[PDB]
Amino acid sequence: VINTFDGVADYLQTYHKLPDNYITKSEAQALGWVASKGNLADVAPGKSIGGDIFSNREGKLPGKSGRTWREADINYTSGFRNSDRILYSSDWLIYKTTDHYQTFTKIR
Repeated sequence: VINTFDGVADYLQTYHKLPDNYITKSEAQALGWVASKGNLADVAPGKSIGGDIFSNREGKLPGKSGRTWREADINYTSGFRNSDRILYSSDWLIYKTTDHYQTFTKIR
């Protein structure tokens, strides 16, 4: 299962899409994911949330015309989601956060 910062960052930049273990918030919800129950690994075994558009309303990540940002959970295996996310742009810039979107650092 590819869910580490280096593994997913290297997959995105080579394959230009997330690996097969990622499903969106909406897709997980439809499968029965209930965030306050921390049951993602029960209803969608082996999957992590990812692929959703990240608004970047706050302007923390660098903006550019035509640039859209998406997010994916990293280091997830079971229980409640954690605070680790990879942020990737349509032009393939890659950032990480480990503090639940408070701060980001570039990783590619």
